[PDB]
Amino acid sequence: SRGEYVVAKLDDLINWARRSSLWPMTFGLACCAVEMMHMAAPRYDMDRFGVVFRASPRQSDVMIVAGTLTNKMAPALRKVYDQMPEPRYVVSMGSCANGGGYYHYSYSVVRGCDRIVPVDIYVPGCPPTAEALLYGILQLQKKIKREKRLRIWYRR
Amino acid sequence: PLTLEGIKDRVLYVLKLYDKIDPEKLSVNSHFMKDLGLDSLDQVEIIMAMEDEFGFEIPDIDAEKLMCPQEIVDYIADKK
Amino acid sequence: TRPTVRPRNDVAHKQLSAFGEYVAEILPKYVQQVQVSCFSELEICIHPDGVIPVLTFLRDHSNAQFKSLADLTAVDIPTRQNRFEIVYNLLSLRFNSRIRVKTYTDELTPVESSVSVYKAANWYEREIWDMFGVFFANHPDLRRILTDYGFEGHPFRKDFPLSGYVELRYDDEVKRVVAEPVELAQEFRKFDLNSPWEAFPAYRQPPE
Amino acid sequence: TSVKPIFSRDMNEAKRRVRELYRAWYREVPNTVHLFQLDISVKQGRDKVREMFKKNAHVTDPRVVDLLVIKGKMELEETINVWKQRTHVMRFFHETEAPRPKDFLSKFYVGHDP
Amino acid sequence: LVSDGSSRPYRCKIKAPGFAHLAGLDKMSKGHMLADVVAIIGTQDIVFGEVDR
Amino acid sequence: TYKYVNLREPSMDMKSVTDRAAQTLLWTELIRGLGMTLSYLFREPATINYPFEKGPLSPRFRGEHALRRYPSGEERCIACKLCEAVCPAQAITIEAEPRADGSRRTTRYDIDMTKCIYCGFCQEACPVDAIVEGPNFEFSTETHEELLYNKEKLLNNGDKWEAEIAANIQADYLYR
Amino acid sequence: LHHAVIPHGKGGRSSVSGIVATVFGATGFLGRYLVNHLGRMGSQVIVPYRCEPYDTMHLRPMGDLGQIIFMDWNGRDKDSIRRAVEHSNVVINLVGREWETKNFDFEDVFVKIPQAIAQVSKEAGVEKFIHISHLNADIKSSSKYLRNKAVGEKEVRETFPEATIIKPADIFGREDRFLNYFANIRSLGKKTVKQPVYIVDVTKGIINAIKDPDARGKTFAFVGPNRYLLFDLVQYVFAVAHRPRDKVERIHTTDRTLPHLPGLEDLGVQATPLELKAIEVLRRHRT
Ligand SMILES: NC(=O)C1=CN([C@@H]2O[C@H](COP(=O)(O)OP(=O)(O)OC[C@H]3O[C@@H](n4cnc5c(N)ncnc54)[C@H](OP(=O)(O)O)[C@@H]3O)[C@@H](O)[C@H]2O)C=CC1
Ligand code: SF4
Ligand code: SF4
Ligand code: SF4
Repeated sequence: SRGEYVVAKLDDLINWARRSSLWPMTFGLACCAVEMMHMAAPRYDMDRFGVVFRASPRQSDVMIVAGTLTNKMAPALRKVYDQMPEPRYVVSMGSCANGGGYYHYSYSVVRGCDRIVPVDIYVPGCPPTAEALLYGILQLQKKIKREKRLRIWYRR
Repeated sequence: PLTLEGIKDRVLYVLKLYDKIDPEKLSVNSHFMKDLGLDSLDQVEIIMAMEDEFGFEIPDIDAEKLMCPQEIVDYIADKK
Repeated sequence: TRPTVRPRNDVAHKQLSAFGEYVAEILPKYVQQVQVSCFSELEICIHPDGVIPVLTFLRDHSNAQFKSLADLTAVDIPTRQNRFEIVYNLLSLRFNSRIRVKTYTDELTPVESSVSVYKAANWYEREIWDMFGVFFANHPDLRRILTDYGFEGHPFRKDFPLSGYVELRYDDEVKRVVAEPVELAQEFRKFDLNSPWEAFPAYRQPPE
Repeated sequence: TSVKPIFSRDMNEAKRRVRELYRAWYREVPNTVHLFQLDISVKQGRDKVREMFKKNAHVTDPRVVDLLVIKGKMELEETINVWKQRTHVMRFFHETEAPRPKDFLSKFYVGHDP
Repeated sequence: LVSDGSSRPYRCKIKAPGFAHLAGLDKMSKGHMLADVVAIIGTQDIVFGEVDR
Repeated sequence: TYKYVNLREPSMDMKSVTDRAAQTLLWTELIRGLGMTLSYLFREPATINYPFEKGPLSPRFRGEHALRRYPSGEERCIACKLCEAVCPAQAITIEAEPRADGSRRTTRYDIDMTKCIYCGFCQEACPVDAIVEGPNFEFSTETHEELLYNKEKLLNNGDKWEAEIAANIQADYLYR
Repeated sequence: LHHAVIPHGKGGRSSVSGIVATVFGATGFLGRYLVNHLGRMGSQVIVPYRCEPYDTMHLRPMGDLGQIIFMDWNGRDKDSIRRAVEHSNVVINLVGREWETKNFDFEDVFVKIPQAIAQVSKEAGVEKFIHISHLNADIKSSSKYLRNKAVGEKEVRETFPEATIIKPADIFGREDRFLNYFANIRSLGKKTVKQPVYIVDVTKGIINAIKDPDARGKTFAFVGPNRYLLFDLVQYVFAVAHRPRDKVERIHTTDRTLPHLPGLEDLGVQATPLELKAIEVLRRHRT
């Protein structure tokens, strides 16, 4: 099946192209923002993995929900999420974001962020030490490596 | 063309335009608070609806003290 | 006693005692209590009428400067007919001393809007209006700070429970975020930790 | 037993302020449905406004009526500006049922609420 | 701190310098433009974990 | 004692004012800033090659939430609920039953890794040191179900290694 | 029945309701809204999917913490589908594409798919199997789609006889095919009688029929209140949008009534007409 061979190789090529750079947007409310800045630090690079910190939600590949999400914040967070280009992926960073965390039993704190957006990679820690976030971004890249998108477009 | 019965007729059909009144039932001493079964809520709705229709502000103590459509016409002839 | 215990300085104790006795004897119109703690920080307990004269007297008069204003919190106490407590905190730049102006207040009758004499109390009054319900009379702008807009209930009260009455979630039916009545994921066990046997004999209040 | 009132002496000024606030909310709604781009006609919004006014229609303490005037005026300010977004104005409505009825029988099949 | 005689604090409260600094934003930016407003937000170290209490 | 900045005056000697005007017209200290930045250009970069060179750590890192057990023995825990009492997030959830051996034991021991703020209070509160903040911090969880650990996930997490945790505790049983 | 299957307390968001529902399809439109109403009800929904997990990722978090479950299936193996519906209370068949693929015609999807899954569900022993069809899908001509839906109705009524056959009219919502198709056109003008019905009334009818008892066997048909000309509807679409072969034959066939079998009045829900919800959904015109 030379057509299936071509579709498999071309899907491998375009999924490599997708997982190559993956420039995020740094949403970053509380101290998890400081830790995102500290994995933007000179010791732990991001440019080695093609990752560039960038304040442009009009072109951002993945979105890193980090910090304590509140009721006064969450419509603005999803309104940022909605003006995002449709191939989109979500990293929930931090105990506050991945299930409520320390301010769980509390008004004006959304219990997690599944109540707002879907989540692809949970990375726990408080703050998740930058090596753990970087391993989470590697597992996100390998999630992009396992997609079989064009194969499903073939055999659909 | 500042005719008093023209004011009467235009008040009558904007009360017709108000849909929560049954019937229209134009009178000189109608008293649509208690003789027609309405709240002061609908009273102030009708008063500032007349304000919406043809002009001046018609303040709130006067809205407390109109109570009757012919007296609204006489109040407009007093004020306008 | 001599190690492991913070000593107290009776010089400052006598000085703050004499100063509080001075202030209490020269403003008889609004003073009820001047209490001195063991650690020598003054507390002045005040009827809710002379807020503006006591603050204008305590900003000036050159026997006590106290130009610096800090926090205001009205900590909510039931089993009092007048519940809430306005706690002004005043700091002198020249003297290095701290006086806690506690005036009492109820649920509804306003205290007299200290923003006119201390400009640092603007967001303090707005914030304590949002969180408690202590109204301030003839204040410029009263809005909601540190809550959601559509939220109400004055949540730092004791009648408002720990978990709120709302719970947001996104849904795709109406394509937006909506609020439902609260559904916990765990009970929040409020443990019983009040142990008996009277650890402090010096604070035994006289019973009935 | 001396209490400083907020705004009013007797219920007359209380009624005057609350009907003034209702007049403002009546002339404030179509601006909101034109600005926030809501999804509900003018009649239904005005009916739930008059419903929320008719809900607390039996309170006679003038301090409490003045304080509800202050509450409604704060919400009228924050809705006549563009601060409160689409979520809060839809949150005033209840279209996300919760169809929980007030029978005895349907309250009996879904129990523990007498 | 406000402490009833117990093992629990009855009521804490926090006076925040970021809140006190941000209170005077009008009297810092009465006569400038928006880039200078970003400079004013810079020159007082806001973090808003603390400015919120 | 104080040391305040910016109290001078620009000089009236012609040499000083023409040096300042030369700085103004001639972009001088801008070029000196370029020289400083090129002096940091020619350093060697202090980046660690991440998946091959992992970062430095401590003997007492607070990680993985792995239980321990006795030397050639059974489970170390008791279900004495001290960790659940001290847990500030209240993420610990314990249900105890005793078994046929007579000694007291458990049934259910759940840690909400979502809620866990990673303090060390349950490490320092266990009287037998059963629950230990583990060594490594590599969780990276796709679903939301998998961040809710059972007793068996904790025991497999503590039987995939103890010699690491034993080495850490044998390193620093003297401070805590 | 075992415990933790009965309902508990209030409704939804970890308030455990009664049903355990396995939904086939559930990647597109109506399955998405039905999964949303079952997550509002607070049940456990087994959704299997054959496509890429990005789509079920975008419709993922509508259920609560780990309530809904994702699994895998195909249109070829009975054993994977039997593995999917091993343990379930109810199962709904919502599958079907409105064009032929390279690998599947309208043949064997409406033909092979409900026979196989209804066979293995009857071999599993579940209740209240609810199968969708379209309104007025008879044996007669002009549509392979409609005649294969007639064959599928005959299949689901033939085997597993206590299956709830359900059929709506042309249904519109936020991601409709025909109403957005009328929006995204260019043109021609003809006559046809037709009724639409807004999607939340249909799916509230489905959830009330699936949790209210003893309504099995009796096939249902959902009736909109308006029931007027297609050409007036298309002029209404151009008016609200401010701008003055298989699918076009399937919309120019007809829509006639079958009034013998009931609708929403034996179920107790408001049917919302076109005006309100159509002004709601018709955004995205000029400016
Ligand atoms: N006018 C209307 O819209 C009406 C529609 N209906 C019915 O409602 C249902 C949903 O409508 P619609 O908007 O079109 O949503 P879909 O067409 O997306 O729903 C069909 C489902 O079947 C899946 N599917 C597609 N091809 C195959 C295949 N070859 N084998 C197995 N599964 C397949 C789809 O994608 P995936 O594989 O990703 O799961 C999807 O989950 C349809 O079954 C339709 O017949 C009924 C009456 C009126
Ligand atoms: S998870 Fe921890 S580090 Fe992150 S925002 Fe919350 S408190 Fe800060
Ligand atoms: S403190 Fe230690 S022994 Fe006690 S319940 Fe917790 S892990 Fe078990
Ligand atoms: S580290 Fe803290 S939050 Fe985590 S389980 Fe231990 S005591 Fe609880």
